This record gives sequence, C-alpha cells and structure tokens, in this order.
Amino acid sequence: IGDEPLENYLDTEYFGTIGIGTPAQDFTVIFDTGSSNLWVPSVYCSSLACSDHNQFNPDDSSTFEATSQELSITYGTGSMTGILGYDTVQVGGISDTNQIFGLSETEPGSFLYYAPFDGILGLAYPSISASGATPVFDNLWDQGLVSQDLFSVYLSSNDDSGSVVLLGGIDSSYYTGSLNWVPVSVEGYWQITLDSITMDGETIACSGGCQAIVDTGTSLLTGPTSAIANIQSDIGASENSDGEMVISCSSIDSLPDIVFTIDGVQYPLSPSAYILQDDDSCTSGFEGMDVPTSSGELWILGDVFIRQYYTVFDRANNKVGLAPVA
Repeated sequence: IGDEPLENYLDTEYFGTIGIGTPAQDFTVIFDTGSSNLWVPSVYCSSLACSDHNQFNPDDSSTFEATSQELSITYGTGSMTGILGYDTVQVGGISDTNQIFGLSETEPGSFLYYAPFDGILGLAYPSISASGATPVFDNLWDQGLVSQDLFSVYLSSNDDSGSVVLLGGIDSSYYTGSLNWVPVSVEGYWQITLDSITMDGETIACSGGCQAIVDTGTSLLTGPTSAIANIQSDIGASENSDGEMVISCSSIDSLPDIVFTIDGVQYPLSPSAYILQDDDSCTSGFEGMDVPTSSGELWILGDVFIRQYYTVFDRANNKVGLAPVA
C-alpha cells in the first residue's frame, strides 16, 4: 500500500508532495481523478508560473532518461506544453521506478501563477492521457508495486490535516457501514450513471438519468447551466454584483437535503456541504459549466461530494465504491 497525505488549502484545492529523481527533487501536485498525465515545471520554462514554482532540473538527479516526445495539454483552467521523460518518482512511500512524466516548457494564464501547487497527477484511465503517457497508478500495477489494483480517497472538511490517497488498499475504518460498488460507464474518466437528483418528494435535475464524473480536481458540484439555474433558485441563491451566487447562511438552518441516487442507492448531500460559509458570505456549491468537446453533458461530482463520501476507484473490477465517511 502507499500512504500519500494531502494538504487541504482553503477547502478548494488538495495537493501532495511527490519527489522526482535521485536524489529526490521535491514537488507539490493535485491528485486528479479527471486527468491521467503527470507533469512537473522543468527548468526550461520561462513563463510567470514558472518563476513562481519548484522547477525540476534534469541535469541534477542521476536516473532521468530524456525523450523527444512532446506533450501539449489543454484543461479548463488553461493550457501547458512540455516534453516527456522517465525518472523514479517517489510517491506515498513507493518508488515508482522509471515513470514517464512531463517537464513543462510553457504554462500561460495567471490561474497557474496563483495556484499553490506545482503540477498535476492524474488518476483516471490511460485513454485520456495525452501522448498515451503511462499514468502513475498504471505504472505501479505494471510493476507489482501495489497488491490491489485499486486506490481509495479520503478528503477532509474544515481545513484539517488528514485527507490521504491510499495507493493499493482500502482503510475500512474511514467509512460507516459497507461500500456500494457502482459500475463505470465510459472508461476514460471515472464516469458513472446518475439515476436522479431530488430535493423533497420531487426530482429537480436528472429526470431520465444523467452521466457524472467523480472528480477530486474540482472544488464544486457542477452540472450544465440549465439544470444548475434550476438548482440555484431552488436552494435560494441570487446573483451578486461581482457575479457571485449569494445565499443567506440561515438557509443552512432551514433547507432540506438533496439526494443523488447512483445506481439504486440514495446518497444525500446536506446543506452544510453544498452551501459554503466563507469569510465573505455564504455562496452555493453548484456551478454552471458545460462539458468539453469530446464528451456528452457531464455532471462533475467534485470536492463537495467527495468530502462526505469515502470513494474507492477499483481498476481491477472497473467500479467505484462509495460509503458515508467516518
């Protein structure tokens, strides 16, 4: 098993330290179930983000092997380009020998300047990996570095230390009751069929089944702008001058749970999960966004669902298991 602890930063990002090379150079990265590529800032990046973050130096760690394969990758927050390479990556206790990863060359857009992490570690299927680069987990299994072809995620609420990604094992005590093994839909993202979304006695959003991705690399619960406008006035949100989706925190004291039924089992999301009380006010945790070019209208069950549910992503059995935490 590998134990990779994660820093919870303002309940909006969750990242961990991995070390690349021998001797280990040190990097912060998100562990993202919505991408499959690992990259680095390298020393050949002159972008603003790159003056701001730890940069890998190929020259100084003795096990790297260079490649002439390039890596361009577009995401929702912006884009980056780099070159691939092989080095040992120390992750959660395991020395993943000869892992291919990206050394970035450019990283535009100020998102990545302000972002507290250096790079990205993707945990979804190799299908979505640009350049066909072998994703970390896949490379741990191909080497037998793990006993079980599954990894489990724990994500803390309230800014407490303790979120972890158990590489190759499940920690039974992190959840109450039993796991419920839901099947995947398309093998690329951790995509599953959502049967409905109900407020109180009546369905408000998936009246015919919707498709959802289970995604640690996003803070909010997102669905399409249509269904979402519909949830926003239901919970009582309004537009603020700035653009914020404002709600009164009193609503936590008076609003009922929303229920997402995934493959038979009803999973509730309480108001203290989907309405955030921040240093500013209370805003909704539902965000409008429309799905990217190569896929059909995705719902993203982000950090606001994961925090409340122990999730296991079983590669061996192509299933996701879910259980109420604690």
